[PDB]
Amino acid sequence: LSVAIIGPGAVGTTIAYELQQSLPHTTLIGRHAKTITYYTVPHAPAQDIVVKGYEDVTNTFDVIIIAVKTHQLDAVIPHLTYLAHEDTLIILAQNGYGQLEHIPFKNVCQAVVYISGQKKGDVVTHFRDYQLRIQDNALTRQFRDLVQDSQIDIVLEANIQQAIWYKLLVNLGINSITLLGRQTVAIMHNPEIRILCRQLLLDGCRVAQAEGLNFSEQTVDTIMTIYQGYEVEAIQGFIYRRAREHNLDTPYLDTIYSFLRAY
Amino acid sequence: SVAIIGPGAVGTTIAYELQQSLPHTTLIGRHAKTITYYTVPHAPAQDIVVKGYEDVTNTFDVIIIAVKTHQLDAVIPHLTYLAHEDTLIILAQNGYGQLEHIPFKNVCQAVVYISGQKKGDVVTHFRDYQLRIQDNALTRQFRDLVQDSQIDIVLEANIQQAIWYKLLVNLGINSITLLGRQTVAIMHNPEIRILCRQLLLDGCRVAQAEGLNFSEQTVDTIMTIYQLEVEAIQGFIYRRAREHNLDTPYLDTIYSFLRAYQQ
Ligand SMILES: NC(=O)c1ccc[n+]([C@@H]2O[C@H](COP(=O)([O-])OP(=O)(O)OC[C@H]3O[C@@H](n4cnc5c(N)ncnc54)[C@H](OP(=O)(O)O)[C@@H]3O)[C@@H](O)[C@H]2O)c1
Ligand SMILES: NC(=O)c1ccc[n+]([C@@H]2O[C@H](COP(=O)([O-])OP(=O)(O)OC[C@H]3O[C@@H](n4cnc5c(N)ncnc54)[C@H](OP(=O)(O)O)[C@@H]3O)[C@@H](O)[C@H]2O)c1
Repeated sequence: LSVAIIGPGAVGTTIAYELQQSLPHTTLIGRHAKTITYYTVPHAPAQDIVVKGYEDVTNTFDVIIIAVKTHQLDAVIPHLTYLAHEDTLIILAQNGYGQLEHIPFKNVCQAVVYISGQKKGDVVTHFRDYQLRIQDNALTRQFRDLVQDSQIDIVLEANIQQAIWYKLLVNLGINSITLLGRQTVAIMHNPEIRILCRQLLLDGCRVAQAEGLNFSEQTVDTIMTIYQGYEVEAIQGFIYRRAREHNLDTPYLDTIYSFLRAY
Repeated sequence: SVAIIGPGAVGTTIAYELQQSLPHTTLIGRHAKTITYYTVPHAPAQDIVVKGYEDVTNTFDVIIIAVKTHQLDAVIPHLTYLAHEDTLIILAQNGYGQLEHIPFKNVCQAVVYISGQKKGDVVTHFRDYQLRIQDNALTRQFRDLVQDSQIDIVLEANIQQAIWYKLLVNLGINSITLLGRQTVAIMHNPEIRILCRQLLLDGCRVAQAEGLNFSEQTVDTIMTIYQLEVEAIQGFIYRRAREHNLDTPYLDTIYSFLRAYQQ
């Protein structure tokens, strides 16, 4: 079984490297043929990862992992014509709820990525975690069985909706405040901010209820507790659009999204 | 004040949900340690601390014992330090006939509908948060106390109904798979299902002798639902069968093997 990983980024390289250690035919595809300096962890022996451009690949793949930014997806899709066949499993290694409908293939699955890493130039440094949460089906089980030996942790989900939406809420809270406030997590020291955070979470959590998921105020409590231990259109934009889809009243979400739209 | 003894699957689950509303709820075990709790599988992990008997210094108004039936006697001597004379003790166990072992005024058997498992120091809750208790002044007071938690307290007019119903449910499926040393997959044999019915009719005959309205329809529902603590479940029913001088051939045959295993 052949595997391709579109997107030579922090997530893409980390996945591509770990799969090449199990199934070496795993191909990392980018826009240009380049070489990426990769660290499995900080202070690890530097490794060169082969990145082959679209023009270099001549074969179709059974499993394609798209790990580009959510606003970069539309640029990747046209290349799926020659990169994929009819029954190719397409996995979106992206944040938020990706544009699943934009991809004209039968087997398209949204993945919840929990892989922390950064890219500076062509030097990718991985920090921790190798987890990918995907919807449980026959092909995602086959892909799970294939990456048995790799430390890539594939978590098959009965309903990936709950996994997707939970991370949506997590990013909704702390990342919106840190971005708009232009500070670290220490901005949560302000009592007014913490109130906003819960209200912001409750807004998104209210949208999650409308989508049919079992998220209550206790979900907010657990997420707020997580914050004590430390792509807008696809994240906040998605929660916002579904808030209008159900004609909901989410003022805190509306305000955050209004400023994030203004960059 | 509420204290839960036994940091297992049930004990931790009750502890977690009550601590959300009643922060001073104390989870008590043999020794101090940390339990890794999951509200549901694949949910974010949450730590919950446990105090040992040596660490607990005060008495509690309400105590919830959530240990195995065969582990109750080891808990009993500690109750003279963790409780006062007016303390309500709730026995969150399966089976029956163990309320007499607890030397206190307010002892109530709880029909526990809280599913989950404990692997090492990791508790994974599955579904439901229901406790069924006999209705009285103290339980009514306990129900309103935990009204803000999602612990479902169902106050029954006559708890003997729910206790024995759960007894029969345990009697039918456990006994066969336990004696046959196989999974639920053993129920595919026509002889086994017929036997499973006859075993239930035996237990139903014991329940009828105890003054319950159980009939051939009660068995039919359990057979439809179908589509160690043995001394407190099969052992209890067998004991009461002798008390009423009943002829329960299927119950005797099963229990004699289960009893022998334990020796
Ligand atoms: N810690 C994390 O980074 C983290 C954690 C959890 C989830 N995620 C999510 O996972 C996804 C991966 O993000 P990331 O951190 O890998 O971002 P990143 O490091 O910037 O990855 C983007 C990479 O894709 C390449 N690329 C861009 N457009 C392309 C195209 N049309 N065709 C082929 N390759 C293209 C870029 O190459 P150039 O360098 O030439 O632009 C860049 O190397 C993100 O959506 C993120 O939200 C990330
Ligand atoms: N799905 C379910 O779990 C489920 C569903 C319905 C009903 N029930 C009923 O609920 C009851 C609770 O079972 P469970 O699932 O919680 O089993 P469990 O997970 O094994 O709980 C037993 C816990 O009690 C602790 N313990 C044992 N002896 C003790 C002592 N002397 N002092 C203090 N703590 C002690 C044990 O800790 P260590 O082992 O670490 O010492 C263990 O963690 C059972 O009788 C069961 O029939 C269970």
